[PDB]
Amino acid sequence: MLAKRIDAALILKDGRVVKGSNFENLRDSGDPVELGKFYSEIGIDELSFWDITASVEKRKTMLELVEKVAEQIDIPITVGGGIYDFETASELILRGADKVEINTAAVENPSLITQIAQTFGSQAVVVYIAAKRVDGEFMVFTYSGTKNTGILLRDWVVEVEKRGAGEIVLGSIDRLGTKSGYDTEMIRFVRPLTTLPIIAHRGAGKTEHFLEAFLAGADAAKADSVFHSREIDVRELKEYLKKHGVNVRLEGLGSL
Amino acid sequence: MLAKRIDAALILKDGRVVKGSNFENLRDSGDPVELGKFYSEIGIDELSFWDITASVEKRKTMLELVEKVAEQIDIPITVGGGIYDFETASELILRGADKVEINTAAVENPSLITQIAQTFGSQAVVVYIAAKRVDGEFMVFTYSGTKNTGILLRDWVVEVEKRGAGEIVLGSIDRLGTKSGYDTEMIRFVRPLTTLPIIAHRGAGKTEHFLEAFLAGADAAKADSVFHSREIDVRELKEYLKKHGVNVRLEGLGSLEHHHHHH
Repeated sequence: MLAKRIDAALILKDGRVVKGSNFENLRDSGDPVELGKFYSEIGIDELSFWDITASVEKRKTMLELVEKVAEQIDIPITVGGGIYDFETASELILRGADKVEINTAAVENPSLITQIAQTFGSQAVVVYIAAKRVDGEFMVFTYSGTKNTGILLRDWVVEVEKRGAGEIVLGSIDRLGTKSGYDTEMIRFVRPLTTLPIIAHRGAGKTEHFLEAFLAGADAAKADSVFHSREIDVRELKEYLKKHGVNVRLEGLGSL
Repeated sequence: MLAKRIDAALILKDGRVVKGSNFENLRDSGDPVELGKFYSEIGIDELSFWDITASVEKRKTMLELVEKVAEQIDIPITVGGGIYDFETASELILRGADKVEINTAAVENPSLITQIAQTFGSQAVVVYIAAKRVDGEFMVFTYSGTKNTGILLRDWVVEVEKRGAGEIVLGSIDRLGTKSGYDTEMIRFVRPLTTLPIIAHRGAGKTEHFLEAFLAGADAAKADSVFHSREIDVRELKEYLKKHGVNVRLEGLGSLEHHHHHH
């Protein structure tokens, strides 16, 4: 695990990949597990399954989903999107999730971090932090990036490591749906504040953005639509990065 | 509307909490600084430090105490006692107090509310109203609730908001000493009479008493002996209230706890 990480996130509803995928080589462009296996074959280091299901069958779905996933995929799996207490987080990990991601419930009850960590280790705990520039300060947002909590990002980050979280995903609301690049200002702002691994998210549109994120000190880089749309090939992305001195794991590939 | 808040009040003499506390985890369970600090770390939302020292040989000493309290406590601080004029209140606010709590002075000079206010903004002004039933009438008492001032609560409540107070603590003398609940009849009588934060005091004896108070329209609930004695645990109180639909703050829970195992 000595390298920078390249993660692929998948947005799900009722067990389905939202807006699908541009991969016509597969059997099904909306099947989470098939897309997952595929990315794992070609170079993705970790996968994020982010459920926005809301139907009274949410729990059951994500649970059944993690059953098939751990069967067929061998790279670490993370799952998030409305996990609100230890019990829900526990049923997922026991089921096969290597890591559970929390955000809004963590912000409102930070003991939830410690609870999971106490049992499963910090390694099992991912905290997604969605932030936005507001009145000249970086501020924390909950409930799908809808609610301004009033909490400052530099304060939340320190509290997050103190409570025993294992890594932080830094999602810039200021980059939602943009293809101009990762929020490197934010990333460099957050780097001195914590010793945890920092996973960059939102803004990526071309291979150079990734090198930029890593220069700013990100330890990992998540993206979604730009992978599923085929705007950026993952192997090509890793080869580009390797060519320019970034430590990325190839030679676990050699699939050539 | 805001979250409902849980306040802890500490009574002090000569820099010590009168009757101490039952948290044996503390180095000195009678240290108001160590005790206030611990409370901020386990769930309490705001603190109150009430002095009943007599000799003002400790006025300068009380000032040195909110200094060290403000310095190390990261939640809102109310101070109260034998406070009788604008300079006694201002020095405390400037020493580090977030709010100052007045009673008998207020009634005897209502513009004292206004004086404190025109400088430090309304929010720094808490008016404690001690009321009880006289001939089937809510009446205001001063001098430690020992003097019937002749003033109706309903008239006093309203004037306190005109003068410019920041919030109101409603303390039922008809419940003093008892642990059979807040005076929820009294809270419901005052609710439509003002727009300020209403804080309930006197009577709390068990967790369901706090639910009751909030259903009455109180915005906060203050207590003392029942937390200090640990007859009610603050974490368990917050959790019960959340369980039954109350919007309370959970962010202070578990602050002192970690993900390791010390045997």
